[PDB]
Amino acid sequence: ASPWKSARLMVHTVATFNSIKER
Amino acid sequence: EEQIAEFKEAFSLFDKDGDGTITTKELGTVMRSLGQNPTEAELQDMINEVDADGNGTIDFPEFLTMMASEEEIREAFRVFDKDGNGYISAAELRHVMTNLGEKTDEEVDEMIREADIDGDGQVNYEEFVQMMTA
Ligand SMILES: [Ca+2]
Ligand SMILES: [Ca+2]
Ligand SMILES: [Ca+2]
Ligand SMILES: [Ca+2]
Repeated sequence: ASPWKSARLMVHTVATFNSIKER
Repeated sequence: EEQIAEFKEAFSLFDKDGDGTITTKELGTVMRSLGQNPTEAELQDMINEVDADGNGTIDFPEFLTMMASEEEIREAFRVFDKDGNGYISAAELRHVMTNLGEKTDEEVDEMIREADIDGDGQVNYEEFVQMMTA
């Protein structure tokens, strides 16, 4: 369940992708 | 530890067709559903920065290696708060979660209550950060 862990995961992973892109 | 269980799930939210790998398209769509507009070039730079093999896709082991703030969230909030009034209603919460990857009002109203600190029935920014910063 937890639709929130899902949203959080997506958001946080997209942020890490943006990061590796900048590093 | 088996927190590889949370990354595996995160990986599955991206690996939509569940073929074991994340592609450029499959990455762009998730990033778009979250309010971003990356270019095709940015979609290959990011993959190649994680893609150690030389394929063009990211498999789970590679994803794990990579997996081991305000604006991204303030930007997510705005995707949720569709009418920009500072509050995520139950309707907006449905609309956005079904756009993020999901099909009830018991499921949506449970979500609200799980983060509704002040109890007004909707989700504001402060309450939003709580569920995003674990
Ligand atoms: Ca896939
Ligand atoms: Ca690869
Ligand atoms: Ca609203
Ligand atoms: Ca509230």
